[PDB]
Amino acid sequence: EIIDFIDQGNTYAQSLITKKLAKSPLFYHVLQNEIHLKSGQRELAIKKNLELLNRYPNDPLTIEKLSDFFSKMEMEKESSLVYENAIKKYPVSTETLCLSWFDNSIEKYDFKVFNRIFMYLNKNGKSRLHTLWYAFSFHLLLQEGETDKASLYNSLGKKLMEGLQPFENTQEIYVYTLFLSSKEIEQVLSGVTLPLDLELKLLYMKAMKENASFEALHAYTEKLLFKEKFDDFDTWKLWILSGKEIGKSFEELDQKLTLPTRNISLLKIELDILYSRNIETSVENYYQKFNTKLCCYADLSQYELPTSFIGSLKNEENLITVVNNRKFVNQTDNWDVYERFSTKEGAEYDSNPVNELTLRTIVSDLDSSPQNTIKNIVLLKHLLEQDKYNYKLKLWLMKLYSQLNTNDLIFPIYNGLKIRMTQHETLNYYLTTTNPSKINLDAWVDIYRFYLTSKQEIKESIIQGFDNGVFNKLEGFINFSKRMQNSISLNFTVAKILQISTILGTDGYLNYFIHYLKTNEALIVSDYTDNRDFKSEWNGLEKIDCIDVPVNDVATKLKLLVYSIVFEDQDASRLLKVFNKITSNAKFSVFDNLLYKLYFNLLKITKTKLNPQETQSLYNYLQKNLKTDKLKILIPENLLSGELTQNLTNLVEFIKIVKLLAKRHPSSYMNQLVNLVKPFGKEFKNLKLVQRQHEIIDSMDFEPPISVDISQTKLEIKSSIEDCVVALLNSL
Amino acid sequence: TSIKPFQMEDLFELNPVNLDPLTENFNVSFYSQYLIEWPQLFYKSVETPNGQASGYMMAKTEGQLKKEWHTHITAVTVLDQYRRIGLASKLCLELENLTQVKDTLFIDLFVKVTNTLGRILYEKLGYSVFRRVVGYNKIDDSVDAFDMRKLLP
Ligand SMILES: CC(C)(COP(=O)(O)OP(=O)(O)OC[C@H]1O[C@@H](n2cnc3c(N)ncnc32)[C@H](O)[C@@H]1OP(=O)(O)O)[C@@H](O)C(=O)NCCC(=O)NCCS
Repeated sequence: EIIDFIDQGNTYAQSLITKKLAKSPLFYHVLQNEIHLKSGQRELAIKKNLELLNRYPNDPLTIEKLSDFFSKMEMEKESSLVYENAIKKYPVSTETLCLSWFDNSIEKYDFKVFNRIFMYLNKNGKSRLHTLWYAFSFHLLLQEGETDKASLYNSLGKKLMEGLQPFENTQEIYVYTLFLSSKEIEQVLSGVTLPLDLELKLLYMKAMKENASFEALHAYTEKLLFKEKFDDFDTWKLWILSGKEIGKSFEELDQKLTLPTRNISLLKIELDILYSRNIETSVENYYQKFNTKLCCYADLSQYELPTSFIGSLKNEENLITVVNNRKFVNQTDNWDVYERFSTKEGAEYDSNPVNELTLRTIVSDLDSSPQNTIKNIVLLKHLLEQDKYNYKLKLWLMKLYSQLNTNDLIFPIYNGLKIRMTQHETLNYYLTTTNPSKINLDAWVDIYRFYLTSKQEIKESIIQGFDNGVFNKLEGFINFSKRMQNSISLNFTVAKILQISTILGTDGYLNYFIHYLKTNEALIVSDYTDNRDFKSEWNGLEKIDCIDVPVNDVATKLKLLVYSIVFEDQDASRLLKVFNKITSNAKFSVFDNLLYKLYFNLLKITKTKLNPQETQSLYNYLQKNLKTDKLKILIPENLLSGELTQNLTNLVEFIKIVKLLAKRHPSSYMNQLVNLVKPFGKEFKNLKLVQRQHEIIDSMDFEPPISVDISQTKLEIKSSIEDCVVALLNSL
Repeated sequence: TSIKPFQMEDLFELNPVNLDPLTENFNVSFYSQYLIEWPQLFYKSVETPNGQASGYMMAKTEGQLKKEWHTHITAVTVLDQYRRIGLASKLCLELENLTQVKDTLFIDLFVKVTNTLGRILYEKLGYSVFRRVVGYNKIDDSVDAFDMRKLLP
């Protein structure tokens, strides 16, 4: 196997090592030989691997590689037939073969394969567990939408589960319900002698409601609420619903609502609505009990509040009472309340409720002008001095910084929030504008190691969840894995590592991530999933059109194509076609449209075979536009806008790639492009982008709404702009 | 509040809770382990009107001498908007309704010795300090803790 790892890493000693090893021999080495051919040329390799398939390999490693090879060539027929032929030929190894098949198949969420594996495993299987697998896999398939197979899939799963009666636990019962109507679910769950879990209780109540079984549901919910201390709002609503349906009076229901709990106080509103009565008194009663609670507004504002209740906006001592009242009247001018409660009090790790009001005031004031952004940066930092763990203020502070060339200053906030593991997948994008430093590069690699860790942990979770019976949770493990496999946050992480690696001269990381791209081309070219969190900084606020972190999802894909093409050794034309289709529909700024046209012409000239006239046309466009007089359009008219360092960072990376290709593919026209980029650093420095930004900042006047020091922030922002911009200019 | 079973994909929508500075965000494997081994003891609170998670409970059962079992609370947290209305107390009390928990002898938990807040919370729920224990990212785990117990019927 050691010789095989050298072959993978590549490339001439590989064919010799296999020529020697195979000359000693057996099917494995021939599979290797024909992979090495595929690494040289492929039409032979498929014929040769097809030749191997028919010899019925009978060895697990050789089967795995074959099925891997055929799947790599979009030959799903053959990738499955290797295992099926082995199971057919050697049915005593059915379990072992099927589990290897399954463990290797998980990454590729082909529920037809899962169900096919489970079919073989259940035929040569004396296993209740395996029957459950097979049955559950029919539900998985049903979640894909070949509606013409749906009736069959549902009938096969139902009948497999019926074969396992009597049921031994709530997981098996759950699986059965996946193939049942609402009518059947009620009938089944009403006869279960085992105690139901929460999952099945909720399913039982939903079924009764759908069947209009309002006697059975009123009785059932009443049991949960009045005898089993559940105290569940959704269950309370079903209880009053079914109560009315079976003819109970309003008074009959309300007389049982004696405890002044939160859920019952809200329910009284829900009960007025249900009986076409007036909302007012029960809204007032909830407010009197809960106005000192931060929940009050969110609980009431979901109803249509009478204008009389809101009219009590006249003239308080309890801070949270004031917070709710200011929310009810949607008042955005709240510094007066801040001045009365600026001091953090209570538990040290609690946020100060005043900053629910101040954040609303700050968000309403945001107008995207750089003076307004800097002013509100000063206010956020000031609030965070006393309210040190308020995450919403922290997230917004990063968003504001993301509007400027202060790329230095976001990572300390992100890391002070102790983002780790899955939070990187959802919050990553806050680091979009961070500067290409070595410390940031190492942080990004650390983020990538989370991705490596999560990939292996969720795979094992899926294996253990199947081995244990936990069908209640399995679909969520599988979907979690799927959503993580090719997310925009993962690909941004790789794109960002590559960019900083090439801007700095650090080739240590570059070779690992180039190898990821060539390994996962099919994903790089596919559509990415999006699990980013654009909501948490709005929790308890109404989301409005405000400033955004400046993500660019199409550029992320194109960056990965760029690197994939640069390091393509056989045929780049397929990747350039994807590149050109994407740029044709890309939705870019003027500069980004030019950048990726420049990239496209650069890669076509260096990585494809062109006649001399095609070469000259593509190269002439690079020659005319690799000039500061053309590239100045990367400079925004608002010099303080973060787009300046974003575009400049991309220009620097593009020039590094020009130089890389000039080495790997020397030509007179590449040496001329290397020559053309030489004066960029001098020419961009002479534009004095730092000084002009410092002058605009010093000319800005500030009338902050509270007592703050602007000075310390102006200096930190000017120094950060300088450090980040000068690092880029010296890198041209 | 309503209570719902926790599912893995809830992890993607938990930042309002898990960005709290005392609320750890664990590895995928740790969350999934609780869902695999004690799936009923990992549930979430949810609020009207959008079904947003207002908090969650992660608990487990654990065997000793293993002729004698107990339940253990590993994590309770409540979103800031829904604090001081007994939601944490409700999540802890709901354990006592689960038959898997009722079949154990007691519920225990660890509170840091400096967390006078948490001790009182659990004391109000019927827990009492049983024993001080040694300790050894967001929380310094080297700080001593109180194991607190509540005997079950
Ligand atoms: C500790 C925490 C989970 C409590 O949640 P909650 O839903 O607000 O609490 P409850 O309404 O059920 O309150 C119960 C009690 O603990 C205490 N308490 C809870 N939060 C309080 C705070 N910030 N300050 C002073 N006392 C408080 C009380 O003395 C009290 O009872 P009361 O009803 O007579 O006021 C919470 O505020 C938070 O940090 N969530 C997750 C992180 C963490 O610190 N972990 C777990 C607990 S040790």
